[PDB]
Amino acid sequence: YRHLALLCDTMTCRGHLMAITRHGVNRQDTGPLMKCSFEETVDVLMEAAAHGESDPMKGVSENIMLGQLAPAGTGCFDLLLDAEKCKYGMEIP
Amino acid sequence: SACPLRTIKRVQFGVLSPDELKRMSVTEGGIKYPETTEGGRPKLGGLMDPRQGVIERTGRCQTCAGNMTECPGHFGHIELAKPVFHV
Amino acid sequence: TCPNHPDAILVEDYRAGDMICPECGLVVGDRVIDVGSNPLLSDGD
Amino acid sequence: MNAPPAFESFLLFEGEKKITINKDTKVPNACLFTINKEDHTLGNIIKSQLLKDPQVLFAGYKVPHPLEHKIIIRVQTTPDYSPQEAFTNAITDLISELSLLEERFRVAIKDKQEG
Amino acid sequence: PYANQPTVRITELTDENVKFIIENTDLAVANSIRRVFIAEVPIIAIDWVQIDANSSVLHDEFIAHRLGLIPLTSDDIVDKLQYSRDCTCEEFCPECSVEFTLDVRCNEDQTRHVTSRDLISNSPRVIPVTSDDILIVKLRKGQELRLRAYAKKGFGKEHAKWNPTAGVAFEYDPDNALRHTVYPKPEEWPKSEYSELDEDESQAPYDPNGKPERFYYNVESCGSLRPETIVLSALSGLKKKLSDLQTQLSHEIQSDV
Amino acid sequence: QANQKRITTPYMTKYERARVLGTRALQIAMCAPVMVELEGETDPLLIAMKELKARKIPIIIRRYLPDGSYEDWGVDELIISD
Amino acid sequence: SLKQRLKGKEGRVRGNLMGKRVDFSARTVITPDPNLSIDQVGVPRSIAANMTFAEIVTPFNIDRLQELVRRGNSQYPGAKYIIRDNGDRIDLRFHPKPSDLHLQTGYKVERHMCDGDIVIFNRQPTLHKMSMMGHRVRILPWSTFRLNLSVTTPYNADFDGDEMNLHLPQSLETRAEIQELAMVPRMIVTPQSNRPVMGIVQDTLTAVRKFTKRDVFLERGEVMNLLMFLSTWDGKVPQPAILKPRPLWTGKQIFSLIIPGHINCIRTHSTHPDDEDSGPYKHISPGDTKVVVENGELIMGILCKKSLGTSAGSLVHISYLEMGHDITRLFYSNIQTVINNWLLIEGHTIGIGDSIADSKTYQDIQNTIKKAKQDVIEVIEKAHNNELEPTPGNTLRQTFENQVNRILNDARDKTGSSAQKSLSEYNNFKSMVVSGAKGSKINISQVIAVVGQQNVEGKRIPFGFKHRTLPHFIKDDYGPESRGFVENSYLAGLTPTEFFFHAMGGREGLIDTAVKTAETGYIQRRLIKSMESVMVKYDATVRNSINQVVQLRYGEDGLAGESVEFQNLATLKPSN
Amino acid sequence: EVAYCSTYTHCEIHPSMILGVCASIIPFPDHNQSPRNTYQSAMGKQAMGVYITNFHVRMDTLAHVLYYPQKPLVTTRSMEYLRFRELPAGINSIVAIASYTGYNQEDSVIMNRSAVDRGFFRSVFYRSYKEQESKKGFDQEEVFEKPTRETCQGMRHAIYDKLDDDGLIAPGVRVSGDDVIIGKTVTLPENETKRDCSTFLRTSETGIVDQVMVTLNQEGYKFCKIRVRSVRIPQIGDKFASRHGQKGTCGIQYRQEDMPFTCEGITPDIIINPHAIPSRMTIGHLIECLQGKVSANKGEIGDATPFNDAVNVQKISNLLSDYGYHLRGNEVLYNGFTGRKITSQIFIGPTYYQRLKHMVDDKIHSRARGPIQILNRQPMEGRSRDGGLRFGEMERDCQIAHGAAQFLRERLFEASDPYQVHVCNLCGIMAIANTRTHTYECRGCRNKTQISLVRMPYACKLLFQELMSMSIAPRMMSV
Amino acid sequence: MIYICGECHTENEIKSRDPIRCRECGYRIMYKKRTKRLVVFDAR
Amino acid sequence: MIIPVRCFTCGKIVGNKWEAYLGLLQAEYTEGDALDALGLKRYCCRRMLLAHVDLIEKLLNYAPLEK
Amino acid sequence: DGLKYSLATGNWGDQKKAHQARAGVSQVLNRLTFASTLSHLRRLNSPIGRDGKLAKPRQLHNTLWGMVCPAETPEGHAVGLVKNLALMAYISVGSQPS
Amino acid sequence: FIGKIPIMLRSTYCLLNGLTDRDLCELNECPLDPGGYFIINGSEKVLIA
Amino acid sequence: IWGIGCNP
RNA sequence: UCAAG
Ligand SMILES: CO[C@@H]1[C@H](O)[C@H](n2cnc3c(=O)nc(N)[nH]c32)O[C@H]1COP(=O)(O)OP(=O)(O)OP(=O)(O)O
Ligand SMILES: [Mg+2]
Ligand SMILES: [Zn+2]
Ligand SMILES: [Zn+2]
Ligand SMILES: [Zn+2]
Ligand SMILES: [Zn+2]
Ligand SMILES: [Zn+2]
Ligand SMILES: [Zn+2]
Repeated sequence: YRHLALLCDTMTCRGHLMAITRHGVNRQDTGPLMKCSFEETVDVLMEAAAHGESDPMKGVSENIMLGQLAPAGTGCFDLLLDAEKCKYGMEIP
Repeated sequence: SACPLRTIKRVQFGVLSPDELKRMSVTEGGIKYPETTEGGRPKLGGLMDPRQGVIERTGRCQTCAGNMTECPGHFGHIELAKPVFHV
Repeated sequence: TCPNHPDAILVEDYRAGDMICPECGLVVGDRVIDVGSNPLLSDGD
Repeated sequence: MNAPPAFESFLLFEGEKKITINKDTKVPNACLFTINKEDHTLGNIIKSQLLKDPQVLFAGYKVPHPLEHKIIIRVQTTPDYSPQEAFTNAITDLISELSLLEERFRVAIKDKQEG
Repeated sequence: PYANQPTVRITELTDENVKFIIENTDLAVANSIRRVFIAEVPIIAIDWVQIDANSSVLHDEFIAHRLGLIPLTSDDIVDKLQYSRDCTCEEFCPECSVEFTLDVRCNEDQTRHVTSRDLISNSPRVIPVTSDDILIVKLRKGQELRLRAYAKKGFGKEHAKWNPTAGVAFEYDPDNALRHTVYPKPEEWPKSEYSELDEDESQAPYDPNGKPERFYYNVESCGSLRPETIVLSALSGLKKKLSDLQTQLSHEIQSDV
Repeated sequence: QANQKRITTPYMTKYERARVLGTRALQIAMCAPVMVELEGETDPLLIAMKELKARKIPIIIRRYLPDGSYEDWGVDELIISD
Repeated sequence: SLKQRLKGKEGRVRGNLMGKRVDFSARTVITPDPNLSIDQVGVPRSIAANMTFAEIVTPFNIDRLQELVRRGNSQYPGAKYIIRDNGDRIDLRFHPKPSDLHLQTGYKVERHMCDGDIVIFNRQPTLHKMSMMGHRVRILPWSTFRLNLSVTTPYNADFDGDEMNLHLPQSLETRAEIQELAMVPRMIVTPQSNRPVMGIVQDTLTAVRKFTKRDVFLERGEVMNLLMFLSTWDGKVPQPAILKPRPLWTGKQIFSLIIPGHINCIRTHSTHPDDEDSGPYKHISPGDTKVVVENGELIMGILCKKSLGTSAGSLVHISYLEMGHDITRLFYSNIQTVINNWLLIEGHTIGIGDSIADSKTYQDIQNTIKKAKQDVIEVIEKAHNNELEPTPGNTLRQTFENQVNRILNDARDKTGSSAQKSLSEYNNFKSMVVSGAKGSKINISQVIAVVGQQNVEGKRIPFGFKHRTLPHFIKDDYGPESRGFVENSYLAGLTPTEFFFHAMGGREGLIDTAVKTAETGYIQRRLIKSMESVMVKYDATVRNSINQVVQLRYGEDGLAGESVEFQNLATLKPSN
Repeated sequence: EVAYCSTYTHCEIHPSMILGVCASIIPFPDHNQSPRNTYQSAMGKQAMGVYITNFHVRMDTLAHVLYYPQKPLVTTRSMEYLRFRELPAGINSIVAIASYTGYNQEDSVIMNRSAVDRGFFRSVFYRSYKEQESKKGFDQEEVFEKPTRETCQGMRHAIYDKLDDDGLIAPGVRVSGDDVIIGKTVTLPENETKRDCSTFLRTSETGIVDQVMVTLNQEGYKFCKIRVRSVRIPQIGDKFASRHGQKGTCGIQYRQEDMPFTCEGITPDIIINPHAIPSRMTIGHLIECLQGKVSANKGEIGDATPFNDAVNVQKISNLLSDYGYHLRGNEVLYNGFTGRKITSQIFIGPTYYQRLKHMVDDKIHSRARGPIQILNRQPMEGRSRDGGLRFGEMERDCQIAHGAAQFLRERLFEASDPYQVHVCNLCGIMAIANTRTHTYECRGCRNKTQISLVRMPYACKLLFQELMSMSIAPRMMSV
Repeated sequence: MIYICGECHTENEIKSRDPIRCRECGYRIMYKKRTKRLVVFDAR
Repeated sequence: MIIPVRCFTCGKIVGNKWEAYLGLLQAEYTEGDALDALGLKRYCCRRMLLAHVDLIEKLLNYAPLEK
Repeated sequence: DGLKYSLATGNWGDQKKAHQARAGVSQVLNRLTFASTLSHLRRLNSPIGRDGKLAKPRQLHNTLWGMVCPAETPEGHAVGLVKNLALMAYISVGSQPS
Repeated sequence: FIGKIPIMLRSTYCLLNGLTDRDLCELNECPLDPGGYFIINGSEKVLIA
Repeated sequence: IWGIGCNP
């Protein structure tokens, strides 16, 4: 039921029935590059250029396109080195 | 190489200004020659400009020492005599 | 143009597409083959 | 193009041991014999003769992979008996059986001809 | 804890066939003997071919394959011959090989059948089982085949060209009494040639105490070896394999301790 | 954020375990000192697994909440998902 | 044009950015290998030699990498390149100076792929997440990828010319990601349907049904051999079920050693009588159905598709849920090995003797067909006299077709049931159907009794010629044979007209397959693009890229789909 | 009879004539499921056999000819007019429908290695390479000669020793992969000597040259065709199919000792899984095995016309019962490894099996740091060009579902097309950058200080530049 | 550099850059003769 | 194309029997009788001779490449 | 040149004009097996587009009894759109109606 | 002379028409070859109906 | 190929 | 354009 409910929630989240088509998906206010990957492509890019839209770069496809690490799993968090723990313990090599 | 490595956090889309196009293009005075070949191979102010990009996989473009890998290419500009609608 | 070998002939390679110094095996030029890529009738058109 | 040479099935490559004996930690008085470059031929005879021995509690042979050439024989014996002793005695018994069979087959051949 | 004492009766003995019954033996030993018949009896067969001229319709590797499959008389010389790997001389020498040479050209209008008789051996003992003939290739007028070949000792585990036997027939429990095979309808199945039952009864009554014994054999030869010699050499070779195992096992046992 | 008022799960997520083990293994391959005594372990990933079991990996995970704030959980603080 | 380049598929936006051709990838035909474990894949030596994984030189591994460098590209466990600290790459194939071969910490030796290297294995189309799973590498001496038979069901792959793609991770970080997220044992249970993806299949399923029957008794040596292939054996031989007169183990007794740990499960065999549960002998099942496993020991029951297959509550599902993924991997592999080595003793076959039935059964099938044809004739005569009364909401033509189809379908099913009654215990069609390995009762019925009615576009065979199906039939013939009913079985052989009608039905099936592939592909792509960025944030809210809250908790209860199981509330139904 | 029609105006000559050329070779077609007949019609076009008797004269690309074709033991009457007996494609094989070791599972097949050694399903693959000496160029002449590394400025390090003086390798010389079949040289205009123009063998061909021909083509230039012969012993990847739609690869090859054997000593050449038959309902395969056993014993080729009504399974079974075998064709088999009788009796009989053109050697490909495309600077495509396999969009969606962000990044950026660009901080547009000069400047701002290095796929750089050429400005700003 | 002729099967030696025509028949389809170096064939 | 030496299944030499089989067929023996006379007993061996197609005669019809 | 071009390329028309050209005619003969050669020679090609997935032109029709083989059709994206003549089928050459 | 028409093999206007099988062998053409194809630019092309 | 309610 | 899933 989770997978059905998620599709139903995405389609009806905005308050208007969002068809899973170029029209419904592209009309939602996502990033221009993410819209570009789905169907319309160049027309979406032209409109975004005309209106001065900015891509937040929070999407998975947008980060995949630019070669950056995606915000998906294993990319959600940023690891930091712990100096105090590095000092502790037996540093054999 | 000295420039710090950065990751794009925002992509801004806008129509290119004609003045910005004039300033940015390495070609000066526009592409005056339809022919791509002068002096045998290279035609300055032509379609195949040495400054615009690396040619023949061994040459270096005039603007930077690309060696067919480092150079990303450089844009040129054509000054249309009368304006034309963008499709 | 192997830096350690003045005037060294670099052998071409087809497997990776690079010119390699035959006496030391150094790869000069990483991927510099790529693909590597009628003039009789009329002229430039 | 990746086909192994035919002689690889029975020829030990240099540095390969025909028999390696490794004890089994799980159970007492158990040893695991690995025979290289051998097939079901030798393994089945050895396992059968081992099973005939009253002091051999367990005896089985396994080809880990048909594409590779190796036999693994597990022998477990009662205390006061050693798995290695059981393996040696099994081989002696098989050799004796085969020799007796050769003698009797030669006698049968000689009797069938001109008799 | 000791080996059973087997017996043998030879029911038929011909030039190409030996039928014998081994009794008081385990099934594993009998099956291993059957297996050694097929894969571990050494025979001499052609393994090296250098073709000088081949105008025949069949290509060179075709001719090489057909030549390799041709059986060669290896009755007594195979024991004397050494494996090419064992011989110290580089490549092939008379001690480690036998040289066959073939030269045939068709100048007659009639088609010339290149047969095994045209193969000529330097060693008299090894001959292509000729003393019809196996057809290597047919030649039109103006077509010539000249080649030189060397024959090596080997056994069928390497290649089927070194398989001594044509068909080894192995059967035990002719009337199903140990119920090793469970017939869904016992009556439909044809009775074995060795079956001792009357026509009315399809299967012998089940004997729980019985174990497989009295194995029946029928060994047929390709002519490379005498059918008796195949069985004797198989027994001897299996004995040699076991003795080599025993030597290596003794080495490992002493080294570990 | 402050060390107090941590709302994220105490258990280490599967993706965090994957990235922590891979990163620590890459560091070990680059001759970083190893906190855990190795019992003849040469493969860097296996040594990283041993360190993770001993909870001696010197990495602190920074978890970004959707509001923009971050909570820094040390690898030791997080309960291993295993 | 620029727009033409970017817009279309295989353009820069999609054909060169969203997906692209990649290095360190290999492809070849896949063939079976029961001996390999679930996670292992068999890689040819040439593919392994071309593909190289760079290893950083550490003080720990300097000797091993030095030996690999010395071997070079020619010897298989060798190194193709040496990458220095400066970034200089020394190709070892062309002669390197002996000075260059020396290694120091920080160098990266590109060793050939070796046994135990984690790779990603893919088969297009990649419909679901289980279609890319991480496999350990085992090098074997032939030119085909070899994977275990259980792993075929996730990939939807059979070995009839199929091919798969091998991608080798090139870094320790991505190798660890694959190892801890995408390995085959980790993805035994799918979150889609909270069921195990992989199950025992084909020979192993058919043979596990036979092995687990009450009849199967194993002697001492056979038990030795079977235990030899059990990887997790404790080394202790179980006490035989029948000590005297002769020590004889049972198939269930040996399978109990395969079952991991202490797993408790109750399932029912496919042939379980419905009345058995209510009546006596409910626990002492007369037919040896009602699989029960207590303390990881098979007390009773015949294993089948329901117990060891890909269904909720299966023994494999309970193993994954209870014991863990590693022990479950061992469980799959051990079932396959032990049962496949017993199948050498028992054996399986399919012959004509299975298709043929008793003479009485053939006569019964013929009589059923005779009376069905007579009933269709009576319905036709009623329609001609206009005595037939239209069914509400249907025209007289529609109701005539309904009644005729009902009569023909009832005859078809009755003949099929008679054929299925005829089957003996030894019948192998029944073995495979009962075990669930392959086939169905419908296939047996069509093989033995009646192929059935051939329907095209949901109706009987249409009047392609003017008012008649084929030129051989008379105009306005609505009888059973004319419109497509195939009375003969496959064994008996179809008459020529039935052959053509059967060809028409099979063509409809083929066309449906071809159409469904494309339409489903488009639907799947659109769904993925619409929902790609939705994920569970650390608030545990489910948000998209814009950070709009799709759901406040995932699934409304914040739980993952794989861990959940079917359960009964037990407070709902009962009366007050 | 009971009156159905009394006004027949025409009669069919024979109902089996409704089938076409490829479906006519199917024995007992009426006993198979219809999709299986359709599949066999396609598989029969791909089988190997002597395609034409003049194949030695012909120089064709991709010609396969089987060593020992055999005519079917169970044949249709309409096959005679198709000339299938004259030019057969396939070998009658003793086939056992059994589960032996699990290597025949799914659709795979266990084959006898000893039979393979004796010539079973052995074939030859001929590949012809054509080259034309073109003098049409104004100053370019593609002369046939043996290139010399010293003389020719352009050359390759592959083996050139094979070439004779004419630049064409002589027949009878073994050619391994990446060897020069034909050596050709284009004279180079000295704008101010030689760009190598030899032709190289397809990788892993590993054949011996059969024929080398030198002629003049239609244009009158010198034309050379070279035919390379490669014998193809069946392997554990090759695809074999019967005439009843059952296709499958070779799971493993067991020697004659290992294969199960009847009491007569007959070991199956091919073992197919019993699981293939029931779902596919190809009973024609079973009836063909029964009729083949009867035909081999009797000595007459069996008749398998589709619609006969004189040939029934029961009649074939009685005929087989006369020859001393079980009437249904089952035979008691013995396990090759242990010698014990297999409890179930295995169905063994001769069945016409074909060898399809799809072989593993032609289909195996591996890529690791190979050549890259010019336009995208991405790996090439195709086995011939050492192309990498495509990581499609469906694959990237699977990897997203996994949560393997870094493997996805490696596969989609680092493995395919890594690249670096320099981007002005003030304006997102890329800036000119001279690494050797160490001077980095941005046009349009007259700003040198504010430039940042950005790592992006080369395809993304190309996308942004193509957007710029359309007057769209994709200003990538790090801030 | 000896070319066998298709039409009349007579070997004719042809130098480099010489027309490919067989003397005594005029046919333009020549075949290169089998190489002198010998190849070892395993009978396998 | 030519009669195979060594029948595939068992290995009995059958390459010497093709011309004898053809001659026996000319002598009006039935194919089964000819196979029995030649000594071929197992159906594997009889398959070889019965199903063989001798294409090498058709190939020999063509004139030789070199005379 | 017109006849040779239309045969070689497979486009039915003129060199300059490809708008009305019909591709798919004049394919290279398959010589894998004699059966493949024969079936390639006796082949029918329905002009309906492969891209369209409408199933009516693909289904086997009752009128194809004895004229077109029921079983032999390519499986894939051209099911039912490529057909092979039956054995006895003979296409009419044509005659004058006078 | 107005041009050249490609000739389908073994048709009435082909050289192979009405030739005995021995004569076909003498021309190195197979007697069993069906014909019905054009040899255009050295490759056999078949006109699909 | 079975019936109207089954498969073709 | 033709095959392979
Ligand atoms: C089982 O499903 C598979 C997959 O879905 C994949 N596949 C195959 N062709 C296509 C295609 O055109 N387009 C897409 N997207 N996928 C495709 O192939 C399907 C089956 O096809 P089949 O039905 O022929 O498999 P047999 O039942 O025939 O197997 P035998 O007995 O021969 O081994
Ligand atoms: Mg498949
Ligand atoms: Zn530049
Ligand atoms: Zn150097
Ligand atoms: Zn010697
Ligand atoms: Zn700027
Ligand atoms: Zn001449
Ligand atoms: Zn035989």
